[PDB]
Amino acid sequence: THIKPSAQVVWPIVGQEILNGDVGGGFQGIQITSGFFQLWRASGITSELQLYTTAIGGLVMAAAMFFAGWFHYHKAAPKLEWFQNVESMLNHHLGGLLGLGSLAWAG
Amino acid sequence: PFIKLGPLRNVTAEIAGSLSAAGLVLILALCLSIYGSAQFQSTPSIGVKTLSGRSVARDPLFSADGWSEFAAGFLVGGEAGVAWAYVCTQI
Amino acid sequence: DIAGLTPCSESKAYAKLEKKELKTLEKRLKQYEADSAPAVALKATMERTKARFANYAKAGLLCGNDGLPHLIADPYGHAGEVFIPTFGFLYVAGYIGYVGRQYLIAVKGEAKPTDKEIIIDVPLATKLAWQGAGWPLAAVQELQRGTLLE
Amino acid sequence: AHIVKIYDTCIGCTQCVRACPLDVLEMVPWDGCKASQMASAPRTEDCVGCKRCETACPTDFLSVRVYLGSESTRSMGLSY
Amino acid sequence: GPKRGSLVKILRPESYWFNQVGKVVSVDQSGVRYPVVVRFENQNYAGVTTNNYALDEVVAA
Amino acid sequence: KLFPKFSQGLAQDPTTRRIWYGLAMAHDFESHDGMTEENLYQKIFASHFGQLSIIFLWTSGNLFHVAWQGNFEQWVTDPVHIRPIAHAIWDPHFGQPAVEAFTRGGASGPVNISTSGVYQWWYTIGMRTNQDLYVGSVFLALVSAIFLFAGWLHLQPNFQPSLSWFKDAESRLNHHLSGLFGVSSLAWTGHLVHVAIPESRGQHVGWDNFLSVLPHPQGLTPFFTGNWAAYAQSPDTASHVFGTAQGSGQAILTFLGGFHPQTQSLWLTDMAHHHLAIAVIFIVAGHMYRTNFGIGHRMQAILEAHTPPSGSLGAGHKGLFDTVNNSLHFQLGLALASVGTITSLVAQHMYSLPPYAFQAIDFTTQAALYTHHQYIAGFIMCGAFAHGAIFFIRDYDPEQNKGNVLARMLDHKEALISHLSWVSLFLGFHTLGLYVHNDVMQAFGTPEKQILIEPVFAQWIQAAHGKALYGFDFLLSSKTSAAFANGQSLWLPGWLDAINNNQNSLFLTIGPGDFLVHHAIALGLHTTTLILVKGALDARGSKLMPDKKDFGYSFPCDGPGRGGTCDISAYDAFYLAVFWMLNTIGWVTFYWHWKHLTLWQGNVAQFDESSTYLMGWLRDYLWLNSSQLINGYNPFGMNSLSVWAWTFLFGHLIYATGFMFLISWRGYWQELIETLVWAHEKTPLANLVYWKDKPVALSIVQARLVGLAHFSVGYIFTYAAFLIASTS
Amino acid sequence: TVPTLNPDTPSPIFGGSTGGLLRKAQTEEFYVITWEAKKEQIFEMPTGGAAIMRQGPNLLKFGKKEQCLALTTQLRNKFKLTPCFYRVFPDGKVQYLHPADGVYPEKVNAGRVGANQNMRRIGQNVNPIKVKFSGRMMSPA
Amino acid sequence: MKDFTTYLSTAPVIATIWFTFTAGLLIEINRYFPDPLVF
Ligand SMILES: CC1=C(/C=C/C(C)=C/C=C/C(C)=C\C=C\C=C(C)\C=C\C=C(C)\C=C\C2=C(C)CCCC2(C)C)C(C)(C)CCC1
Ligand SMILES: CC1=C(/C=C/C(C)=C\C=C\C(C)=C\C=C\C=C(C)\C=C/C=C(C)/C=C/C2=C(C)CCCC2(C)C)C(C)(C)CCC1
Ligand code: SF4
Ligand code: SF4
Ligand code: SF4
Repeated sequence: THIKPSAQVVWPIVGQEILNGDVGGGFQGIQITSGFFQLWRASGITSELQLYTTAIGGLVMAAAMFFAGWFHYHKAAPKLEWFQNVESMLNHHLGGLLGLGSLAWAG
Repeated sequence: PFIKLGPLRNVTAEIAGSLSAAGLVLILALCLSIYGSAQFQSTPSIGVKTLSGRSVARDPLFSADGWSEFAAGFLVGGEAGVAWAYVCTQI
Repeated sequence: DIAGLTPCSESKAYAKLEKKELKTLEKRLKQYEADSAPAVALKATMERTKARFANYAKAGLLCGNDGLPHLIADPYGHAGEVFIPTFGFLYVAGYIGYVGRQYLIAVKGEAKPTDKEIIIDVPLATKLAWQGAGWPLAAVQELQRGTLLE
Repeated sequence: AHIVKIYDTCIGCTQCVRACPLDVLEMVPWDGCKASQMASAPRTEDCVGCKRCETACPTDFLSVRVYLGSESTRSMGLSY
Repeated sequence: GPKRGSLVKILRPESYWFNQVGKVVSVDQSGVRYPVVVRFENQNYAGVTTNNYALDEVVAA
Repeated sequence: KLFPKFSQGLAQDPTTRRIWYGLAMAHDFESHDGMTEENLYQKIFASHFGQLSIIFLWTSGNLFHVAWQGNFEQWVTDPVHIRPIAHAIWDPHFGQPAVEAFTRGGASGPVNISTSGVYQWWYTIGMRTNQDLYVGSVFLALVSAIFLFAGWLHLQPNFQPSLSWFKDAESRLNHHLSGLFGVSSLAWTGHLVHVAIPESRGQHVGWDNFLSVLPHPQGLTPFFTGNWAAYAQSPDTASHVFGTAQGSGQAILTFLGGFHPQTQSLWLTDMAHHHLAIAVIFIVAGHMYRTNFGIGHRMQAILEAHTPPSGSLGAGHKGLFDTVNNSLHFQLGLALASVGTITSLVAQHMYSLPPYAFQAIDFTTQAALYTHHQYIAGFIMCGAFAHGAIFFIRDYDPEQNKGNVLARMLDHKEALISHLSWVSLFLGFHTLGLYVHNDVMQAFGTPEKQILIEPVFAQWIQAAHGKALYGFDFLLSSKTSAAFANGQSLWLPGWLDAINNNQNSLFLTIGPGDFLVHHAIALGLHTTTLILVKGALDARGSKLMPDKKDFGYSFPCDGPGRGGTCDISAYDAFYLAVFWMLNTIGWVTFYWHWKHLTLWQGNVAQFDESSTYLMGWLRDYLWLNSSQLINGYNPFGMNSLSVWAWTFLFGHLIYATGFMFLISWRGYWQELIETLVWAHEKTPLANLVYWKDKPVALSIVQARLVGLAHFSVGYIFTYAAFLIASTS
Repeated sequence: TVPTLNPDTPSPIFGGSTGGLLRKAQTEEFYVITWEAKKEQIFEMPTGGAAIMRQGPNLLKFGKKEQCLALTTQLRNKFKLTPCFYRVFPDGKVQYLHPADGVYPEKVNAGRVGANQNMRRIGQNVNPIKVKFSGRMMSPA
Repeated sequence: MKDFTTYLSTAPVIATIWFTFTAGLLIEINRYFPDPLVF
């Protein structure tokens, strides 16, 4: 109720220091309006360590996606036939992605 | 229209609405007499035939003596026709 | 003094602009302990902000009825405000410009020059970079010599 | 209608005839140029003035010019 | 006409390369008016690197 | 065969365009069918009369309604605390409380407050009753009818003048300089001496008795004697009350300087001597060109003689006589240039040296006027530069001007254009750079870090003029300067007293906020001149389009080919130039408005401190002084500032339509229409109606004008509503 | 050589579109296109829509000559065919247009003398003071 | 890597490797010499 959500700090140079405003909890900074703090409460996040670990995971996933993109063009590029399997694409996206997604989330 | 929505809707409400309907009549008559003043200089111009395709006589809808009697019809019809929406709703 | 405006070293309003800004930050600093992180920032800013005012009073700028330092732009009380800096620019701008001149001309004679505007010959540019240090001595000599104009 | 003229700098590369959407220009024999041919504008009453002809000309400066003039039903691209 | 590949200034005022330099590709030996075919390094607005000129609209310099 | 009577080409147009162009083509004489130089000049002459008749009728109209509907007589008796009535209003659309609201002054119904300064004008000149206004209204109406008469008069073959007569420039110059300038200012001075001065001294002199009243006790004795000093023997006292006997003197011609202390306007004795003095210079100077007597100068010979040695100016001015005497657009360019300068001249001298009693006490009137003449001056300037290139295209003879100043002008035009570009980019970068710098320092709470340059150069000039604030001690500041000692016993006491009264507008105090804005205005000037000059010089030919002069002054483009050629014509150059006009005089008028608003309000420290950054303009000028304006109505109730706020929004709405016509162009709209014209033709009942004139989209050039027009109107009206509502 | 006769032949298959004829065809000049399509293959309607061509002689009806020369260039480039086309007037007269002299305008055909052909460089035009006091323009000299 | 270095010597890359330099330089100098209106 009595802390303003903040997740950005300015460096002390060139008067920009003033942007670090009175946001609460003994911390000086920019009040965020992205709504992450509430996501985090909804996900059950309790400590920062957890946020760190989630962050490192996202970086690995970024590496994996970049790898994936080089791979599926430079080593193993799928054939026209492939991309045209619309029925299979639709089924897998509906049931795996959305379905198992919200299922495991619900977990 | 000009009875229930007008400025004197909250009161001369139908006397107010009466001759105002008699007006767009007389302006249409200017619009239709002035519409006619420009167009017709020499003879008519319509799709002459019917759906059957035989050369039927051309209509006087489009002519020099045509739109005059329409413009007259729009006046005598309008002015008189206005009076009977306030001989029935008022008188 | 010049245009009747007071010197910042003396003027009241300027010295009351000191007070207001400092006494804005000391109304914040109350809401934190002395050992804390943001207290070291609201002390350091103050120290810097109070140092800043002191360093215009020592510089000796003219402050008006406003309380703000105004500037002098012609002759010698206030040379350093504009008259010195001014040369600073015309140098470094002349530096940049003449390096850029010596690059484009140095490429010009090489079959397709347009490639060197994009895939820039870095080790050409970085040699012209240093050469462009002594540019007014070259710029003058080139105006003399008569290779400067088409 | 619009005015269209061809000047003597024409090479007769024929791009301006081939580009036109309303067939205004044609190629005629001549004695001036390496291609032995020159462009001509005998049908300017059908000219719309869209300036594809100009855009198509390779000569410097262009050897076709379209001067937008008095406008008639055809030149105004009307189908109504 | 000028010798092939010679550096020539244009003197036709309405040209995109006016008072500019070009190289002669081939001067047509016939009754043509603009025989001197010149090619330039830089294009005009109309994406063209080459044009035809008369003998009084060139000067080898 | 149909209207346009004057154009076969347009008359044969099957569409609605015929109409538009017809309206647009109406005043362009040279472009009409079967036109000659004779018809051109003659139509122009008649048209001038026509203009004059509209002007005199308009002026008479004002006087008429002030006399008939105003409170002219209540004003004279109490000028300080009565709001001058322009006109009555009879609006059947008004509601009950609206009629109460607009009943201001001593009016028996709804009325509007004049902000034209015609009251103080009149009043200062001598106008006293409604009767006077009526008689003047009749007179000037008579002059209007006379001018109309005159127009049709020299239309008949007996009274049709010859082209030779029109080309007699020397005679027109002599007559205008001696008669129109000299005699008419002499005669005014006559009016000031015989009517205005006595009226200020409280002796009402009318048609029936002037001849019987002595303006000076020993009148017309000094005049012939050469004892002119007697006319300056006893001026009005420093405690003189305007329009009353109290403190009045007898002098008719003085050099006093400063203001009439209670009214705060120039001394009518000074004005008299001024008009008289100039009158003499004009009268003597108007005998300078040769006509029918043998004595006088040749213009041609003067111009052709002025060619410097070693051809540093080429052939000098050889050939300019002909190219000017032939070219009408040249004359209109010179005329509009000069007229535009003097329009701003008027604006800048009138505010700082107001000439009218109990003006300058009228804030709203002053603001309205000064905005007025600066915008008028702007438009007039763009127009000058618009008949600039019309010359360059249609009129110029390249052979006849060979190697002159004009041809040489064309020669190095890339230098001119590129150096204007430099000068505008410089200002644009640095001024904006120093403002935005100033804002960032303001934002971070460190205004002490601002870059505030003090305007030392203007502060020097003000010092040379005698203001002592800055303490430079130069010329009219320093008591030990010949310049001081010469005129100290002439007018300087009235002058120096006025310059140093800082509650008046005369050479206001200047600080760093003044510094930035003047360089903003300089940006305004140089850039607009860049567009206009570039448009003028490249009207004839460029590298993209060498044959532009074959097309003329307005054309849409030259196609999409070889890159694209939108807004290529000098027309379009002037169009682009109008936007800078608007923006620049927008800046100048703001500058003006605020620096006064803060003076009247009693806190000049508001201006000096917030004008140094642009939020300051946004917050302290725009946001603050619209407070009352936007309140003219709310859900709770209404007040008297209804019309301005209505018109405020009106202007904004006009302003945004303009954007519509400027941004979106033809191809969309025509295809829109294309489907609509099918839609109509297969809609029954409506089928029975068909158009005579085929419906078509407005042209490019049409779109170009119509956008510009909406934009300008919206600009003007919006400001006007703001200016007036805030100042009032 | 002779211009085309103007006979009755059947137009190709089409469900109909709104893009087609209007009042202009009735009281002004509409346009007619003629060609011999070999097989039945589909074409783009220049006034919008899909339409199947028929074998033998096919004629279409348009109200502007662009709608012809958009189609003709679409019939000439794609299918490699060769169409003739001409005007119509509302009293029953015809104006034969294209190809005017059998040969298409791009490749040269004898008996087509040059019109609006200026015989100088454009910069060798006179200045527009030297064409006032007339009804003339800047190029025709 | 003749190819990789030509790319690193492309216009948009040089500009960025140049601007982070002349930006830092100006941020840096504003650190140890804070708040200048002279020199
Ligand atoms: C001192 C001062 C001042 C003043 C100033 C002035 C007054 C100036 C003037 C100036 C001028 C009057 C100038 C002129 C110029 C000219 C010219 C003519 C130029 C040229 C240039 C060039 C040629 C360049 C070149 C180059 C180089 C060198 C390098 C780079 C590149 C380039 C190429 C760009 C003030 C007060 C403000 C401030 C204080 C100080
Ligand atoms: C602006 C104004 C106005 C108007 C004005 C006017 C427009 C006027 C005109 C005019 C006038 C009002 C004039 C008057 C005149 C007078 C005179 C002119 C007289 C004279 C007399 C005498 C007696 C003289 C004689 C003589 C002698 C003795 C000698 C020499 C010769 C002579 C003959 C001169 C008004 C008010 C409305 C409004 C406001 C403002
Ligand atoms: S394009 Fe220019 S060159 Fe090729 S033909 Fe048409 S005119 Fe002759
Ligand atoms: S303008 Fe468009 S239409 Fe008129 S000729 Fe050149 S190309 Fe054919
Ligand atoms: S104006 Fe409209 S049409 Fe003329 S070029 Fe620019 S875009 Fe193409």
